[PDB]
Amino acid sequence: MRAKWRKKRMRRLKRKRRKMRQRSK
Amino acid sequence: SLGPQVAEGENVFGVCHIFASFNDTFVHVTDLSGKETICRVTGGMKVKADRDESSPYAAMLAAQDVAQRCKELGITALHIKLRATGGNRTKTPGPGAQSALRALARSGMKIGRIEDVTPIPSDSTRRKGGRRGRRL
Amino acid sequence: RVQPIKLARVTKVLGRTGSQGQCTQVRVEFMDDTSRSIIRNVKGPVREGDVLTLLESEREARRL
Amino acid sequence: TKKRRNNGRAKKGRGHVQPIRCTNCACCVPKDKAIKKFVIRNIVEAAAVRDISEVSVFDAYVLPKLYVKLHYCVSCAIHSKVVRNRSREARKDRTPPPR
Amino acid sequence: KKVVDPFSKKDWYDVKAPAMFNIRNIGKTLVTRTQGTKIASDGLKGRVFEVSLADLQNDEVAFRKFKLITEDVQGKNCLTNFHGMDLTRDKMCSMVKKWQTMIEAHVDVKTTDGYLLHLFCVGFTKKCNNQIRKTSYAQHQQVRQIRKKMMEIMTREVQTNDLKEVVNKLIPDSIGKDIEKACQSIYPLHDVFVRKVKMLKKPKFELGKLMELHG
Amino acid sequence: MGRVRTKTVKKAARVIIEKYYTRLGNDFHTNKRVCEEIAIIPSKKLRNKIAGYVTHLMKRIQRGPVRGISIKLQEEERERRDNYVPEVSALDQEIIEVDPDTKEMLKLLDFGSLSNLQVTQPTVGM
Amino acid sequence: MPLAKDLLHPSPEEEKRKHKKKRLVQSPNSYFMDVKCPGCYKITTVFSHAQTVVLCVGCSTVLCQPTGGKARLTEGCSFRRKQH
RNA sequence: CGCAAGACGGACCAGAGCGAAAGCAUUUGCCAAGAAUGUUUUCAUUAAUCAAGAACGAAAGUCGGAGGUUCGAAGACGAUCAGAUACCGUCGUAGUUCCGACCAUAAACGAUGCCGACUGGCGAUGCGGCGGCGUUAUUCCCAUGACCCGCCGGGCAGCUUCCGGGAAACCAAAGUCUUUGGGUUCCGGGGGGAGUAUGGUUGCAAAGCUGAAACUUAAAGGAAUUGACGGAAGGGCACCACC
Ligand SMILES: [Mg+2]
Ligand SMILES: [Mg+2]
Ligand SMILES: [Mg+2]
Ligand SMILES: [Mg+2]
Ligand SMILES: [Mg+2]
Ligand SMILES: [Mg+2]
Ligand SMILES: [Mg+2]
Ligand SMILES: [Mg+2]
Ligand SMILES: [Mg+2]
Ligand SMILES: [Mg+2]
Ligand SMILES: [Mg+2]
Ligand SMILES: [Mg+2]
Ligand SMILES: [Mg+2]
Ligand SMILES: [Mg+2]
Ligand SMILES: [Mg+2]
Ligand SMILES: [Mg+2]
Ligand SMILES: [Mg+2]
Ligand SMILES: [Mg+2]
Ligand SMILES: [Mg+2]
Ligand SMILES: [Mg+2]
Ligand SMILES: [Mg+2]
Ligand SMILES: [Mg+2]
Ligand SMILES: [Mg+2]
Ligand SMILES: [Mg+2]
Ligand SMILES: [Mg+2]
Ligand SMILES: [Mg+2]
Ligand SMILES: [Mg+2]
Ligand SMILES: [Mg+2]
Ligand SMILES: [Mg+2]
Ligand SMILES: [Mg+2]
Ligand SMILES: [Mg+2]
Ligand SMILES: [Mg+2]
Ligand SMILES: [Mg+2]
Ligand SMILES: [Mg+2]
Ligand SMILES: [Mg+2]
Ligand SMILES: [Mg+2]
Ligand SMILES: [Mg+2]
Ligand SMILES: [Mg+2]
Ligand SMILES: [Mg+2]
Ligand SMILES: [Mg+2]
Repeated sequence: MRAKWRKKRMRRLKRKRRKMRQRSK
Repeated sequence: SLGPQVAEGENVFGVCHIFASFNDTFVHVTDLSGKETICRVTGGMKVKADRDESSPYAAMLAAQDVAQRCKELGITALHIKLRATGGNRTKTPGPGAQSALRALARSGMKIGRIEDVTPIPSDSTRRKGGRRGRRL
Repeated sequence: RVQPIKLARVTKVLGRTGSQGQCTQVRVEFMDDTSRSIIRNVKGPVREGDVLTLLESEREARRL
Repeated sequence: TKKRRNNGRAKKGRGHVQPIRCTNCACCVPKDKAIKKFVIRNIVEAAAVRDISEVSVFDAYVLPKLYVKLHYCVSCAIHSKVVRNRSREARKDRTPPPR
Repeated sequence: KKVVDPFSKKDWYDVKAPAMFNIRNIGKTLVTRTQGTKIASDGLKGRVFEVSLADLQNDEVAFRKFKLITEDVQGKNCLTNFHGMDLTRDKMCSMVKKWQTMIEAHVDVKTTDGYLLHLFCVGFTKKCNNQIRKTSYAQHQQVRQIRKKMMEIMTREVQTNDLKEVVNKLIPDSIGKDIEKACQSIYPLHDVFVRKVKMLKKPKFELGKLMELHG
Repeated sequence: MGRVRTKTVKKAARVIIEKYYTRLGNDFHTNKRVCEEIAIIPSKKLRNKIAGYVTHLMKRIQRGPVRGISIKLQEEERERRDNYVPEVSALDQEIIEVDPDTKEMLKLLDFGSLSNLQVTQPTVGM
Repeated sequence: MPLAKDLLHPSPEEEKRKHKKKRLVQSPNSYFMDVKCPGCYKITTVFSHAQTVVLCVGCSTVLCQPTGGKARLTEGCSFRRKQH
C-alpha cells in the first residue's frame, strides 16, 4: 500500500531530521 | 496360540481406535479397557513415500495386518472408536478412515458398536497461522 | 497380501474419466455371488458384457 | 461501486461480532460474514454399507451419523466452489439452492 | 517389553457387572502374570470399562454409556462398581439444532453414603403442534425458572437415596421423565436427559459393601 | 450427423399438409408423387426431404392434433365440443347452500330461503 | 388511501381503533368501576388501571392487584362500569 | 488412570437483543443504572442545536508490579527461486493475560450530524399493552404459562413501484428544490507540493492537535456503455489440439 508506506517513510525521515536538528542544537 | 478360552458360542470383543489424519492413519487394537494393547499398525510402516501415508491403500494394508494378528491371538470381534485430529485443528476424518473400517469387515473380524471420539473444545487456545491464515 | 484372482462382469458404463478422457468408469459383478458390485476404472475399449480380470478386488475406484 | 446493500455481511444494529477461524485457511473472519455449512453424513459410507451391515453382530444396528459445522473464508469458499458468481440482478436471490 | 512374544506371558480374566444390570458378563482382559515384585492384582485394579446400556440391560436404548471401575479381583474374576454415566456423540449432536433454546444445569450432591456426585442435565424447548412461527425461543426468566426447577429435582432425588437406589433411577432415566412434566407450565420443553454423572469423592473400600452389590 | 430438417423443409411440409390434407396417406413412395404433382420443388433431394417430413407429420395427425397445422376434420371435433354437450347439464344441483356470515350478508339484501350452515374450528390449521 | 376519504366524519369504530391521542379528539381508554367484595359489603369505586392495592375496609384486605396494564380483581364480584 | 498451570467460553447463535459510541455470550448472588409500554398522577415552557470547557474512547504502543498455557513482530534455521532479507515449514524474544498510571488514533463506515412536520402498499420480527373463538399443562378448576387470530405504541430490518429525486449507481429517503426560505452546529472550493516546513501546545517516549508558502501542471476524478484481456466460473469444440 503506497499510501501507508509513504506515511511510514515520511514519518521516519521526519523523526531523523528532528533528532539531528535537536542534537546539533 | 492362547486366548480367552471360549469363542465358539460368544465372541471376544476389542476396541480399534482408528485415528485418521491428513498426514497419516493408525489402526490400534486394545483390550476392552483400553489399558492393555495388542498390535498397532500405522500407514507409514506400509508405504515408502511420505505423501502416501494418508492414503486408502495404506489404510487397508494396515487393517489387514491388524485383523490377522487379532484373529491369531484371541480376538474375533471389535468395537470402533473413530478419531479426527480434533480440537484447534481439522475436526474431520482423513481419507484413510472409510477404508480401514471396511477392510476389517472384509477380513473376518466382526463389528460391534461404532462411535466418533474426536476431541472437541468448549472453547480453544489460539489456532496457528496468524490472523491472515496460511495463504498458500 | 495374498489374494486369488476375481473375474468380474461389466453391467453398466458410467462415463469417461482421466485428464485426457483416457479411461472409463464401469460397474461390475463378481462372477460368484451376483449380489456384489464395485466400480472400477478400465483402460481399454470396454463394451457392456465383457469379463475383466482383477488382480486386486478389495480396492475401489474414486476417480481419475 | 457499492456492490451489496448489506455490505456482504448480516450485521444490522451492532458495532462488533466475534471473529472465527476459516476451517481450512485458519483466517480470521467475522462470524456473520463467514460462509457456514452444516454437514450430516453417514459415519461408514454410502457404498460400503453392505460389507458392514452384514458383519455386524447386532441384527438391527443403525449406523451413526457425523455432524460437523464448517465455517469458510470468502476466498477459501469461492476456491472450493462452495459458492460462485451471479448476475448483477441475480445476486438478490437469497433462497437456498433447490435440493 | 521384548520377552518372547510377550502375549504368551499374559493371563485372561473375567469382568463382572453389579447386581442391578440384567447381563453380568462384560468381557475379558489380559494382564502379565505375577513376577518377583510386580503383582498382577495391583496392575489389574483401577481399570475403567465403558459399556453401552444395551449390552447390560438388554431391554432399552443404545446410548447412555456407563463407566465401571474395577475394585477387587477374586480368582479369575473382576468385581466392578459404578464410576460415571455419559451419552453418545451422535445423540447429543442430533439434539442441538437451530431455532430452539437449549437449557443446561448442573449440581453437586451426596448419596447418604459417601459418594459425591456431579450431575449435569440438558433440555430443549418444543415447537407446539399447531405453531406457524419458526422459532421456539424462551425468555430469560423462563429459562432461569426452568434451571431452578431442574436443579431442585436433581438434588432431591440423590440426597434421599443410596448409591444403588440412585443408579437404578439413572438406568431408565425417570429424573428426566419427571423434569419434562414439572417444566410443562413454564415452557413445553420436549427433552430432559441427565447427560452426564461424574464421580468426585468416594469413601473407603469396605469390601463388605462391594460384595453386597454382587449378591 | 445431422438429420435435422431446416425451416425451408418444415414450412413447405406444413403448407402441403394444410392444403392437400385428404390426398396424403401413410406411405412415403406415394406422398412423394403427390407432393411432386401438387407443388414445384426445384430439386429431387428437397422433394424427398419434404415428402419424408410429410409422412412423419401424418403419422402424428392420426393421434392428437399438432399445434401448427389446422385442418377441417380436426376443427369440427373442437367446434362441436365448444358448443354445449350432455356431459355438462345446468349448475349441477340447483340446491347449492352456504355458511354463516353469508346468510348474514344475504339478510342485508333481503334473501330468505333454501340454504344451510356450518361453523369451523376457530382458526386456520387447527 | 381512497383519495377522497372523509376526515371530518370518521367511522364510529375506526375512530376507536386509533391511538388515544391520534384520534380526532383525545379520549382515555380507561374507566371507573363499582367493585363488590363478596365478604364485607360496600360500593368501592376503583380505577381500571389502578396501579395501587385496594382494601375495601378491613375484611378481605385486598381487592385488586397492579400490573403493567389493567388491574385485575381477585374475586370481586359483579363489577359495574360507571358511566359519564 | 491421575496431577498442575494459564488461556478461552464452541455447537444453541439468527439480517436477533442491548449500549452515546468503542463494545457486550457458562451458572449463582449482590450493587447501582436504563429505553419502551400503561396512567382521567404531578410541575407548567422548564426546550432544540451548540465556540469555551468536559467524560468515555478497538488494536497497537510506553512506565512499574504478578504471571507466562497457547499464539507470535524481531531473530535463528529448513525449503522454493537467477536472487527470496518473502509467501510454505520447525523453533523462538517483545508482546498476547491480570493490576495501577499514560497515549487519544482506526475503512472509529450506514463512507450518510442532530430536533421536528408531511407524503403509498405488503408480509414478517424483538418489547409492552388490549381484544377474541379453540387446542395444551397444573389443582378438576378461576389465575397464569406455551400456541392460535387480530388491533395500538415505538425498535432492528426486508420486499414491492411511473410519490418524488438523482450524472447515474441507487434512495420511502439521498423525497416535499429555478413552483428555490421549519431551527441549528461542523465543514469543502481543479490535481500536486503536503498533512510537508515553521511557530505554539500536549506527552516519559512514540507521537497527537493547530498548520502555510515558493514552485509545478491540463487535467486528476465519479457513474454507466461497448470491446479486448484474466495464472476467473459455467456450457460446448478442433489430429493446422491432446490421448
Ligand atoms: Mg507455532
Ligand atoms: Mg489463493
Ligand atoms: Mg471494484
Ligand atoms: Mg466498528
Ligand atoms: Mg440476545
Ligand atoms: Mg456455552
Ligand atoms: Mg442536545
Ligand atoms: Mg470543541
Ligand atoms: Mg489496548
Ligand atoms: Mg496492550
Ligand atoms: Mg507513565
Ligand atoms: Mg510489563
Ligand atoms: Mg526475519
Ligand atoms: Mg533462508
Ligand atoms: Mg523466480
Ligand atoms: Mg510466488
Ligand atoms: Mg515463518
Ligand atoms: Mg510455535
Ligand atoms: Mg492512542
Ligand atoms: Mg482524557
Ligand atoms: Mg480521524
Ligand atoms: Mg468519516
Ligand atoms: Mg426525520
Ligand atoms: Mg412492529
Ligand atoms: Mg405481544
Ligand atoms: Mg391476552
Ligand atoms: Mg408474558
Ligand atoms: Mg436502538
Ligand atoms: Mg423500511
Ligand atoms: Mg435525513
Ligand atoms: Mg422540510
Ligand atoms: Mg485544491
Ligand atoms: Mg487540517
Ligand atoms: Mg512542530
Ligand atoms: Mg498537451
Ligand atoms: Mg469504472
Ligand atoms: Mg466494461
Ligand atoms: Mg468454464
Ligand atoms: Mg473428433
Ligand atoms: Mg501422441
